[PDB]
Amino acid sequence: GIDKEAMGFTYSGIRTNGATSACRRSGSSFYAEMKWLLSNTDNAAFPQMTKSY
Amino acid sequence: GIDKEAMGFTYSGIRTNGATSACRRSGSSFYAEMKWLLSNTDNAAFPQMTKSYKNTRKSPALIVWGIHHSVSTAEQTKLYGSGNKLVTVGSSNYQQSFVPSPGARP
Amino acid sequence: ALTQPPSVSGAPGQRVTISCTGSSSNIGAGFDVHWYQQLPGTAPKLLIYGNSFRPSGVPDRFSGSKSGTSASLAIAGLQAEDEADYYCQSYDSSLSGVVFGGGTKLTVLGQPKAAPSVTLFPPSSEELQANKATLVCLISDFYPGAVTVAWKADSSPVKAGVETTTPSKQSNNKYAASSYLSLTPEQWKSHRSYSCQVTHEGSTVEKTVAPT
Amino acid sequence: LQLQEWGAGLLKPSETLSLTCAVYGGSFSGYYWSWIRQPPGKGLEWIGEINHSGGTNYNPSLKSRVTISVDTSNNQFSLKLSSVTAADTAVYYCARGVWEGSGSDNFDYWGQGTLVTVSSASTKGPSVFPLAPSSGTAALGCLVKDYFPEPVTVSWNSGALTSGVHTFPAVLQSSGLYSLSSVVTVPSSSLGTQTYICNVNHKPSNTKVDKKVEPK
Repeated sequence: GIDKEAMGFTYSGIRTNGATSACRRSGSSFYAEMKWLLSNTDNAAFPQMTKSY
Repeated sequence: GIDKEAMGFTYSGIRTNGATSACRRSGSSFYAEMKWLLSNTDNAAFPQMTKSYKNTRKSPALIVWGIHHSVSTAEQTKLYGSGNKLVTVGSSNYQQSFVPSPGARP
Repeated sequence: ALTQPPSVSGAPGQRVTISCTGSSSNIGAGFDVHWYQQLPGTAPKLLIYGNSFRPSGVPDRFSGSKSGTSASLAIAGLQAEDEADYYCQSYDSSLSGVVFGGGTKLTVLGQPKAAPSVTLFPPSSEELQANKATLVCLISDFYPGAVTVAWKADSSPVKAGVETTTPSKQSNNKYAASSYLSLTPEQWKSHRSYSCQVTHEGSTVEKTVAPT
Repeated sequence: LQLQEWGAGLLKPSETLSLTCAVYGGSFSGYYWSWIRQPPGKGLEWIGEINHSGGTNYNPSLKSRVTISVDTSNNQFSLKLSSVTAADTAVYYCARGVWEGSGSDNFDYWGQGTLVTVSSASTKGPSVFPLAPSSGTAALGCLVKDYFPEPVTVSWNSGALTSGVHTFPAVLQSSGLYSLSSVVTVPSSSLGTQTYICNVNHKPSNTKVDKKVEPK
């Protein structure tokens, strides 16, 4: 079996709510344990980040 | 066992003494059989180079080189100057080209 | 390009924080930030390197960190012997070299907080008749010995001409210092009124003089 | 590991600051060797460094004005700064810098420091102006301005009024000259009748001055 634990990633300056009509959870959703990081507005600059666990 | 032989490389207009404190030999130093190729001064453009070696001996040779992934894009442009970097390696049956991926590792 | 506070208070023991604020080109890159301790009259000694790692001789007290575009030193367990100036240091790529901070002055107990005494003086009538002008800001009776003077023509601050001094022990074992604004007479006449504002821990004393 | 630097002290502008720093207990080529200066007021500036091989790392804002040499043999390394302004008056340290990539990362085992005042001149006398009071009690004083070298006496009425006096410390301005201002607070109702003469005395420049303060 598998027991999960949160790795505690915070984000600032980007969007984290990417979603798709292929992961359909009463609407368009994404993977449960994953976050689809995007940029704030379309074509905006993604800032280089560093996250440890 | 192994027998080493000088590649015979000669460098001009750059720095060949890139070292570190993680490889201690009475203070900072580097790998014994390698050299850390640096720009002649910080942030200066690295001149495109080409060096070559022939294997004159009767047994095959073990050629080992290193691609350096710097902590930050900023550090990369400090050691090797700004702009995209590329290292291509050529032999009779090998041709690969490496692009450094800078970024933080633990 | 490493902006530090000029002063920090503190009672013995209590933890105290020193900011080291930097730009996207010095700490906004992979460049570590280190710290150095300058005791009065002495050379600096190496404090924390590699943003937290302390060398041989540094107590558990000294503890540092780096986050985003800034670093922060922490002195918990303030002894008497911690009276010194602390500097941070890193590498700025825009200057293509190593940069320090302005410095922070560490002051400890025990004479309580003393608000300053500011007496401002406009140019002497005799001096304006030599084609010179000198405004004089006098700062007395404050503790600790750490103040930052700011001059302001009516709204805009004055950058050049200032000749502030290092505070020194009065007889009262308080501190005192003077600041001198050098002005041309037509600069003194062509403004409403010049102000001297001395900044101390929380107090900002704004004395003001005008041409009469 | 000992580290001590010597060389020129006072020098006048447009000259060539030359320093040289000696080491004890270590050896070159392990690390970088740097000169770091500190103005008397505030700040800390890295002017440049060098390794055993003579490989330098210079501050661009001071390049074309700085040259650092290394005496690998004598365990000492030099400093040449070439057209010195008054902005170069500061404390100069030598320090060993930990070689990490290209040039040093931090500095361990700093030197002691030598002061280099770069100002022109000389035994001058003071211009002294009256600090009039305005507008409970008031404050009035004197302004000793552009004198050198210290000290000076700032008596009030030849030594007849100390109660209320506050002589301030001098300020070494960029011109190399000094300046102070001694003030006195006294009752505003008797301002008034009594008269106040400050009698500055400068034995270095032999001069004496007796200027009197009065309101507008």
